[PDB]
Amino acid sequence: MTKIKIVTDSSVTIEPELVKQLDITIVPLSVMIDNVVYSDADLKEEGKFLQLMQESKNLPKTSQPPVGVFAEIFEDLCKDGGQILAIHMSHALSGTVEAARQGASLSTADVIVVDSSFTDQALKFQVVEAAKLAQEGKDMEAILSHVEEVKNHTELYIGVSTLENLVKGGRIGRVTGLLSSLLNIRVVMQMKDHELQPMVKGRGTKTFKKWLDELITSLSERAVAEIGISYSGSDDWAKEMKESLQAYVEKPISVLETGSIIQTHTGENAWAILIRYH
Ligand SMILES: CCCCCCCC/C=C\CCCCCCCC(=O)O
Ligand code: NA
Repeated sequence: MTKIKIVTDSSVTIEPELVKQLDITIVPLSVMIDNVVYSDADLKEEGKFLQLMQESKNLPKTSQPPVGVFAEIFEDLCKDGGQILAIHMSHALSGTVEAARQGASLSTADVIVVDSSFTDQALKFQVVEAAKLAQEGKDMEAILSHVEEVKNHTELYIGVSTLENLVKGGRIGRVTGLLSSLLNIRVVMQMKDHELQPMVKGRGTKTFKKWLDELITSLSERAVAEIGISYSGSDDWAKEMKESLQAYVEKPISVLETGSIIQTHTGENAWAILIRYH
């Protein structure tokens, strides 16, 4: 057969050892910082991108991987005679997945391309479950079906402390019915069917804590398989959320600094709660 090979993009937020252990291939996005282009692959060191974005003259600008890079990576991976499954961030956030579709079509490899409908650790849940099944030698049908199951049992919540990065990066366009006369405000959103749906907005310092208490109430009678927490800036608030959420899931919670691609659009002092239910 040769086992199926899993591909994703560098919007995935994941422990780096897990990438190697499950033979996942990560296609890097890039980001321009004061007119200098960096590969996302060189911005994974804790706090490194944060510090560049804090000091850069210009707001950074993110870029999807080229069609051609996807085609070239798919060609090298299929030399073993295997199929490829590429799982990518939402088409609503990035052209990445369309680039993978074009790349697949240009390559001679047998390549299936799936839109995760998410990013960050929610994309991680799909990718990791795909790679686990791949390495057990499951076929493409079985992998796709289980990955869909993971997706359909996943929720993504995000909190931002400013809207300026979302406005300047354009992804404010995917936020449905948010009215704010202020950019410097705290907002919690749910990413649902490729839209960012606002759940609450507030200037005050308890906006996130109050929202969290409502989340925890709702988790009373859910069976939770995994919780991941991601953050930009310092991890203080993320660690506090972990303390209250860990009681609700057996598996230890991964608390991870999000990547440069997401930090560019969220700004500092953002966070995410990624939940996969049984
Ligand atoms: C703080 C961690 C947040 C994790 C959840 C992110 C949810 C989606 C919201 C904002 C990020 C948007 C990222 C857009 C990247 C585009 C890349 C490109 O094609 O240039
Ligand atoms: Na092909």
